[PDB]
Amino acid sequence: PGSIPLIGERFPEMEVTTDHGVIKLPDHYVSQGKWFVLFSHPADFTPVCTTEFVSFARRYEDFQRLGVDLIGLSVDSVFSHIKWKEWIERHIGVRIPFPIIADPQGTVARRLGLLHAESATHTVRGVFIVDARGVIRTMLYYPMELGRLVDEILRIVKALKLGDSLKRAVPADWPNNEIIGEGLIVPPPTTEDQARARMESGQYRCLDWWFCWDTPASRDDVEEARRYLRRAAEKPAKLL
Amino acid sequence: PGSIPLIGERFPEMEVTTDHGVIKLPDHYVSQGKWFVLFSHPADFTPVCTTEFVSFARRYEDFQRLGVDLIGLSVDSVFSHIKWKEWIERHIGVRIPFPIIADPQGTVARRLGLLHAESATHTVRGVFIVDARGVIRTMLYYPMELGRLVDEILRIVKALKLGDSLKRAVPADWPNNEIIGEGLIVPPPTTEDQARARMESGQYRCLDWWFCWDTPASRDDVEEARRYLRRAAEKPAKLL
Amino acid sequence: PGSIPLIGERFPEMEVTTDHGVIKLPDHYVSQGKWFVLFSHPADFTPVCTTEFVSFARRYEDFQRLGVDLIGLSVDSVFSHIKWKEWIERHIGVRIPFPIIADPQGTVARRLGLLHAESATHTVRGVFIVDARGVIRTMLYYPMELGRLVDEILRIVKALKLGDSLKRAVPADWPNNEIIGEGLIVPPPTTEDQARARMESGQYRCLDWWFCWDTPASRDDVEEARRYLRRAAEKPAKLLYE
Amino acid sequence: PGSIPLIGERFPEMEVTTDHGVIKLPDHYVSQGKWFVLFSHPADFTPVCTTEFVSFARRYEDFQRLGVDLIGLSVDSVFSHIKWKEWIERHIGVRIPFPIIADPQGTVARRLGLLHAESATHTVRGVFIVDARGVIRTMLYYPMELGRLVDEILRIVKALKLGDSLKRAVPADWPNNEIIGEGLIVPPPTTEDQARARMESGQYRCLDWWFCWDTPASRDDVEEARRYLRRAAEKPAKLLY
Amino acid sequence: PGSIPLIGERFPEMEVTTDHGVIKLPDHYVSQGKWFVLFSHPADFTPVCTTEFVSFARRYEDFQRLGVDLIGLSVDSVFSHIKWKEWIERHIGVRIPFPIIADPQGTVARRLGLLHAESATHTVRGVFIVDARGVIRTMLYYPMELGRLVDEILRIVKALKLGDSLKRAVPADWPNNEIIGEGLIVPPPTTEDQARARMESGQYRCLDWWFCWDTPASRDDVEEARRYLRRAAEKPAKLLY
Amino acid sequence: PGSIPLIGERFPEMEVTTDHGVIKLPDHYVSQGKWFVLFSHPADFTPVCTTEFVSFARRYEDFQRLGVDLIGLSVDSVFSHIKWKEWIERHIGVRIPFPIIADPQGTVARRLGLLHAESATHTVRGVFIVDARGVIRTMLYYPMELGRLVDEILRIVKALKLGDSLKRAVPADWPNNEIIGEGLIVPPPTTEDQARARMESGQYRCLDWWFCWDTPASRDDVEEARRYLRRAAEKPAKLLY
Amino acid sequence: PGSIPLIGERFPEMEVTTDHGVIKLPDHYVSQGKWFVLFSHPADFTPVCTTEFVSFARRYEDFQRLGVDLIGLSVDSVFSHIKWKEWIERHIGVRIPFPIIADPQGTVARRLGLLHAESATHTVRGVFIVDARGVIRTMLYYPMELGRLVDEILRIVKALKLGDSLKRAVPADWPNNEIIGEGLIVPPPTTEDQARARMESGQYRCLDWWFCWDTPASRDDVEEARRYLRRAAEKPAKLL
Amino acid sequence: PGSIPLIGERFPEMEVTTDHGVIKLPDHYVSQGKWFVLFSHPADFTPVCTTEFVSFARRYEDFQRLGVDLIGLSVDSVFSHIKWKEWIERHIGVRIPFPIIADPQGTVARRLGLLHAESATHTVRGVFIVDARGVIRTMLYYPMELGRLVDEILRIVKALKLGDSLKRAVPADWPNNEIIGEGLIVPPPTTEDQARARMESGQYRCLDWWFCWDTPASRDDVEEARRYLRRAAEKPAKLLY
Repeated sequence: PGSIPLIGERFPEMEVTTDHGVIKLPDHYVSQGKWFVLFSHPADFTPVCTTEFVSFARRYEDFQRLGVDLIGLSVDSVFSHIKWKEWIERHIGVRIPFPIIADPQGTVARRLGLLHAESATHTVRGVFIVDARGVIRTMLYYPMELGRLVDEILRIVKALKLGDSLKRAVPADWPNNEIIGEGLIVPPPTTEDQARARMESGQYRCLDWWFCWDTPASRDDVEEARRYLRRAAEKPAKLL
Repeated sequence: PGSIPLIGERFPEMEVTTDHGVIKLPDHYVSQGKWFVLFSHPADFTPVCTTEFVSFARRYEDFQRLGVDLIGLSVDSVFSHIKWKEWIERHIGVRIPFPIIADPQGTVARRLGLLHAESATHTVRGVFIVDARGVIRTMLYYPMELGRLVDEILRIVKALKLGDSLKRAVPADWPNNEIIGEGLIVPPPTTEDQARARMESGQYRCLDWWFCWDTPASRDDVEEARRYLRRAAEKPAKLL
Repeated sequence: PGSIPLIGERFPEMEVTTDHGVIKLPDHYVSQGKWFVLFSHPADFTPVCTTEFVSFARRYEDFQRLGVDLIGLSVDSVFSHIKWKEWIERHIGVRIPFPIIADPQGTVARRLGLLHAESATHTVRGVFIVDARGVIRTMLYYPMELGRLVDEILRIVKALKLGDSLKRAVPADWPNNEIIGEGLIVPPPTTEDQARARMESGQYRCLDWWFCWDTPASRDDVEEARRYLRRAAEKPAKLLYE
Repeated sequence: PGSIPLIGERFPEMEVTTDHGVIKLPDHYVSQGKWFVLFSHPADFTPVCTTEFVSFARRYEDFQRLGVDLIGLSVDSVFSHIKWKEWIERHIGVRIPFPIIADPQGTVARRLGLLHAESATHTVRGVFIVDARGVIRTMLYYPMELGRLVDEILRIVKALKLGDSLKRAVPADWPNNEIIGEGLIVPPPTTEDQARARMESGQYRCLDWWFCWDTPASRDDVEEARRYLRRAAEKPAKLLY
Repeated sequence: PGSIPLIGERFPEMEVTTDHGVIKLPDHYVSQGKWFVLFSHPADFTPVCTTEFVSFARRYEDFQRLGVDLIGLSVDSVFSHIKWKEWIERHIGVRIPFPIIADPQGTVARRLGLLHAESATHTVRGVFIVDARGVIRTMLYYPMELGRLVDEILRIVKALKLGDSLKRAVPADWPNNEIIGEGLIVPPPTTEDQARARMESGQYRCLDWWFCWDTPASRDDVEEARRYLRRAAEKPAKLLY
Repeated sequence: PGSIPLIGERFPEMEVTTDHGVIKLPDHYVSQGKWFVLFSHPADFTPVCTTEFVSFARRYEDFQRLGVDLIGLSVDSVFSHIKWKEWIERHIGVRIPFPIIADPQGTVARRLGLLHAESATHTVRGVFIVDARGVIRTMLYYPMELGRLVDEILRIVKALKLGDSLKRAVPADWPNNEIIGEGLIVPPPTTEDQARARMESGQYRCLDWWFCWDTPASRDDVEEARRYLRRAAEKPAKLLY
Repeated sequence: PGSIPLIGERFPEMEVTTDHGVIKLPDHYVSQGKWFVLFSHPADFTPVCTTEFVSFARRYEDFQRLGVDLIGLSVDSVFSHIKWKEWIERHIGVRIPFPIIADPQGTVARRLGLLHAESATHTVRGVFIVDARGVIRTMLYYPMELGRLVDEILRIVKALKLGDSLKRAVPADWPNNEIIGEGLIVPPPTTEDQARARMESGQYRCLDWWFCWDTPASRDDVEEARRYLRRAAEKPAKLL
Repeated sequence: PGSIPLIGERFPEMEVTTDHGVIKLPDHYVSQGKWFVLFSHPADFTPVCTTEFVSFARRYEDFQRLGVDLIGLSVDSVFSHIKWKEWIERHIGVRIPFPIIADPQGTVARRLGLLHAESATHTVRGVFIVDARGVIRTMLYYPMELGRLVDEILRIVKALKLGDSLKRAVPADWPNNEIIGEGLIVPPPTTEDQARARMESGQYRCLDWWFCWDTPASRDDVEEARRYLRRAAEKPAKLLY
């Protein structure tokens, strides 16, 4: 077992050294009103971590359009980072645009409880999705040998933002839920009176007083969430 | 901050009370040479949680074909679980086949660190993926208002099994990685001599001595992984 | 092996989430000049716990006649509480009018020492009777498999209120004590002088200087109390399953 | 606030001094297959406590019939206990048949957590109902100024022994529950499978898969419980004063 | 072993409940400029203890004469105390005029180190003689089976007040010492010069510079002292049985 | 607040140095089947303490007759002890026959809690009465300025031995108790049955079931005890000054 | 081993009971500008300690002339001290003029660490030479069975005072040192420059730059120191 | 303040590095049945410390005559020890024949509590006299600025070996004591009986039972001891400067 930050907490305040200079987290993104996805990797010059980085760079604009910034993390030095980044640019022809935290002593890794049992000395495959108030909203821990599905991270941020602004909860598999489709859920009543008030008016499709929904998302928001999924599902028609 | 089991650790030994009776974890599944996906949810009779159980139920066969069992967990009592399962069968027309742990006191949730700060009481949307050896291979922590993408849980298990059998690492977005498509990665040389022996021959497509791959996964394995994604991406044509 | 509030202590200050919203205890009732009876139960959708609720509900008027409120407590979520109350209303025809604290973790149960060894998980069947100044006057611990006698809880509050207002102690089985029937007890003298003085003036019936009584309770008080007992002893003439 | 034994736990092992002699609890009763009701009272030669002792004594045969022994507990000495009992016999004409633990130092009282905050010194007015295997099945804490209802204690032991031998749970206000009357409840299914297997049946009325009951108690047992309750409700036609 | 107040120390401040009411010690006696003798007893309705109370009661005037009050202590309640006193007054024909501390939980007993190992529960036979400034001047601990010699307690109080007023030390067995009889001792010199200056003139007889005495007590002090002893030595000419 | 050995406890094991040699306590006396009375003093060459030593010496025969040995204790050295004893023998004409413990650092005094607050240094005036099995039966703590009544110590030892052998409790002021005179008390009954069984027979007068006595002490024993008291009561006819 | 005051430290502040009355140390002596020699003894009425008291008594005038006071300490009471002094005066014909501290509990003894491992009871034969500013200058610990050489204590104090006033160190066996006789030593240079600046005369006979001395003591001081020694050496022509 | 070994305790066991090689204390001298005097000094190449070494060296035959070895101790290295020794042999004409402990880190110094508060660093002028059993018999702590009187150290060892063999105590200023001259004291009696048996007949001059003495030393013993003091008193007739 190990110590870790928790969903709902503010990302710990910390200064970090990155590819692009020293930054303070979560301050640096918060103050620009931006969310940030922080993903860690066990080491530079490793194949899975390279495919993940390429996948993220290709999804950079999509993240940016959602108000989201990307920042990576590795136990390696900034010098390795830049060399690794340089290799990716040269051999894959893609420039990684986001910064990468250099954590030579798991100081940061440890502070975030990213040092699991799958291997002493090489950071787990952690993902923190932090919002504009510096709050941890989701954490993903994939294994060292299994690459992330970056399109899901986008779906998550997309649905979360829609949730936050439309004051709704998001069904399983949104926007293709089997029961309500792209519908969004109204938060359940937490008092008898609220349950009665809801059960009667006809405010919105309900299966029961604790299960009501409507379709408030715009056709463009749904369509965007939907293309992420279509992209994850399509066979690539190119390669390298 | 809070204590969690770690990836690579053996799932904590414990006897739990479920919908189907007492079970010892992970023994019960390990003894059958079965992997199990344990997911938790804040509370019975809540809409998102309900959409997820229906999603899991619909994909039960897919898990069974991979030799994967499902087990839920919640802070509610077994009497609520059953009344809840009964309501779902009666109103949605689908019976939930797997058990649900009843953890009225947080004993199980505290033990697994599933009690975050998104809300005292009521568990986080945790997901542990455990292999037939009783080893935790992946942990996902979605937020209370965001339903999981169940098809990604299938991909994870599918690709992991493939990686274990074929002794390969899996690229991001597999099986539709932009760089190598459905190919699987050969674990990187960790010594100079191994690196030389590798950049040295007609073995396997390589971008560098640390980035080599082949396509050892069968057509059916790949297609299976690909239909989960197509499912996730397809707009439902019925709506229960 | 346990630890819990004590009689005479003030009910621990706390904010609880219920069926009806968040509530501060004991403030919510003290501020209204009301006593309250808090009772816990291991779980929603259980037989015995359902019969107790219906019983308390049938007796609701009797408690509010006494200026007493009712509040339940279970380890379940407010969502279960609500479906369970909906199931009772719908299949038994009685609406539970009082709030039920949802204690999903055991925070409230643990804080009240309501977590016994009859079962890890699930609160024991605890009952706390609390007066209008927020002081615990009586606590009852019935077992998981044995429903409570709601009429006795009414007799206790009624008798405690009488004892308080008339400054008297209440004999066993009142108002049908075998020695003094409905008589109420004068607090025993605590000094020799007081004892000498009490005897000396047939002011009121005495068996000895430490045992004196009179009958200051109104006929209404007395028989309202005998009525709770009458009701408990009566075989029902209807039966709701029916 | 304080530490106390809990329902479900075995009664603390201990040797106590009573006005009948030294007794080991819960052993002395366990070994006879007897349940025991231990009740504490703050002090000898006090009004309320005397009316309770007389009430228990008059009902002594009813407890004995159920195989339940009685044992009191007070902070006073055995000498006081004996003089007190002597007074009760002489002035009220009733002999207290059960022993009384003498606890000059709330050792026992503290051990049972019976030292509340209603008063430093002078034990709480607590009652523990322990079964024949030495397990605490019920605990009642009545205030110092309020005598207990001994017939409710009889009801508890009767219903509990019934629930035990018939493997049933007892409804509120049994045997006069408003919903199922003298009916006893079948313990709810704890697995999806038991719930489904639970259908109407003959004898086994059900309001739901978790609410099933039958009427297995003999007419004598129902009558016996019912009379404790009638007795508690009836005004005595003869006051011992 | 156990902790106890010490000779020379102020009697522990504390509020106690007695069968005459709540009292603060030693304040309640200090503020009256009265000495008090506090004696403890293991239990009410015990024989040795009853003979001591009567002996103390019969000698009450002698204590008043000295400006000394009496106060007993027992683990029992105020109710048992009053009943016990009633029994003594009714069966022995003597009323106990002084209060008795009721210490249901050895709260008081423990605070005074009165809980020895002669028996868990039931306080030891301790006696505290306390002067009008609240200072512990003497402590006595008799066994549970041995009645005190109340006349020696009177002798101690008398001699102590005498020693105090006259600035003198009291010889063994005073006022019947075999060396100097009713003589009272002059505190010995603590320095060489005081010792050299000390010479037996006029009123001082000296066996050495450290052993000097005179006879400053009044004949009334000496005879009252002697009377307590005569009384103790005299075989009663009646017997209250 | 200080730390004492308690009545009922075995006298602490310890090796001490006395002016007769090194001795182990209580072993030395217990091994001879003897009782001992250990009395402490604040210092050699002090008046009160000298009168006490002389009083004890004159009563040495009486202690021996009871199978009791004496042992004193002071904070001074063996050299002072011996010089002091020599001074007593030469100036008063009496040789002190019992040993005195030399406790130059208070080691023994602290071990026995004899270091009170009546003065740092210089031991209190304590007395321990220990029986032949090494158990402390009585403890007396007299002030620096008040000499003890040695005859009362003899009375306590006599009475206790009678009590032990005849299995009886001793009344206040025995053998001149005002209620039963030289009678010895039968230990009270501790159970109801035992109390009913009690009987006022011919050799067991009773005032109540808890208060019975008889007169099993031989005339000699009673006589021996009455003369300790008479001796304390009598004005010496020849003062040693 | 044991706690203990140390040379150079201030004599511990404390009030003591003596057979002349209560005294505060070192204050009582410091305030009169006097030095004091405090000697402890194991017991009153012991032969060796008595020969010592007589010895000190005879040399009382000598200590007075040096501005030094004497004070004894023993574990016994003031009453023993006085009987003991009375016995010496009467049997030996000499009155002990100084006070003796009465230490019934080893309060003082323990405080001065005078309770060695030769008799847990009864104080060691300790001597503290204290100067006028309350500072311990010497500590002698003789055995229980060996009487002290009181003239040596006179030498030490005489030497020490000379050394203080003339700012010099005292050679072994002064004033009869075999190398420099009555010469007193000039404090050694502690730096290279001081050592050079120090030469031949330029102020004082030298055997090396770290060993220089002169003869600054008057003939009376030297003769006084030497008479202490002759007295120590002569066989008494009387015997008391 | 600080911790030191104490008279009567065994000299701490320890291996030390010296001028002459590694040696274990006190075994190295004990195993030869030799006593040893260990003196420490703050620093090599210092004036006072040099006059002392020379003085010890000059008296070396006198120490050997008595079976006593010498060993020094300083904070400096063995290299400085030998260089210093070499300088003394070359400039003063005298070779130091005994070893010197080299204690570069106050290890030995701290172990012997020789690290006093006149100077952090640089050990005090301490002297330990140890008998052939490795027991500490005397400790002397002279100030940094004052050299020792080596002849007094010889007197101590002479007198101490004398006392030990003849079982006598040595009076002040022996062998020139003002009261008994060269007489040696008989250890005082520690019990009344030994004291009574002690008497001054023929040999035994006694001033009291606690002060007896004889003259058991040989004329040689007495005169050698007197010689040490005589040398200390004689103005040298040569001076090595």
